[PDB]
Amino acid sequence: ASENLIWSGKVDAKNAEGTNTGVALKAGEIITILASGWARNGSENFALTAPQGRIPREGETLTLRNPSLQARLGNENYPVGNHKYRWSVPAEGTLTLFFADGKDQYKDNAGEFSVEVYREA
Amino acid sequence: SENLIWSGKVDAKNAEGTNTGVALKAGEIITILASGWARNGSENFALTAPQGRIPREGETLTLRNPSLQARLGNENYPVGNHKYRWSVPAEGTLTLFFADGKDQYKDNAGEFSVEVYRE
Ligand SMILES: [Ca+2]
Ligand SMILES: [Ca+2]
Repeated sequence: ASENLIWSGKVDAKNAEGTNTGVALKAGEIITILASGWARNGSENFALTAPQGRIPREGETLTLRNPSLQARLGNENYPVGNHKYRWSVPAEGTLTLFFADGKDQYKDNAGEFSVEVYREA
Repeated sequence: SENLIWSGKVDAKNAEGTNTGVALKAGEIITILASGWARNGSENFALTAPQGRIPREGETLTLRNPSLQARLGNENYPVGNHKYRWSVPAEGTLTLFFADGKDQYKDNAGEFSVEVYRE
């Protein structure tokens, strides 16, 4: 457990508002976000995601699509995915982490991501 | 990214893994980050991320065996999506590999993109 850990918690796939980490960031600080876990964005068997986004479907390429884990800071969204390494924070605000899904389509989701946030020098 | 010491692919069909050529000594601290989709079989079921295989129908959403692992000093270590600030436990060269059953790699597909950083 590295001593520069500043937050460790969960992001619920069903929560449109995301998790308020309570980490008050200032522009220019450098942080690292790391994530893992399985979340479903629907009831169908193919409706699975990791922090890095949804799984390839029938006949698709094994490539990454839009990340499912994102950060919200100052009313703007930033991709996170499995990891955002040495991110120079662009604005002052409190960090929120959220699962990306369509407006009013969150409540058939399932699962959670485990996310860690570290302060970097 | 200034401290990036290696970047490359880990092919899911390669039982020997990727020899990164990164020579490590005990005590050194590295960070390993990974992403991507790979198949460990022919079926729709048989999909993995660095954090291991996908849950199947009726299964809980738990993380299972990490598909991306590291070999160093004759021991294997889980990596998954990320191994942050790892204090290298033994001298040697870093190998990164996709975890599958012996003699079961031929029906795999895809690769993980991996970055390795010096801390
Ligand atoms: Ca949904
Ligand atoms: Ca296989």
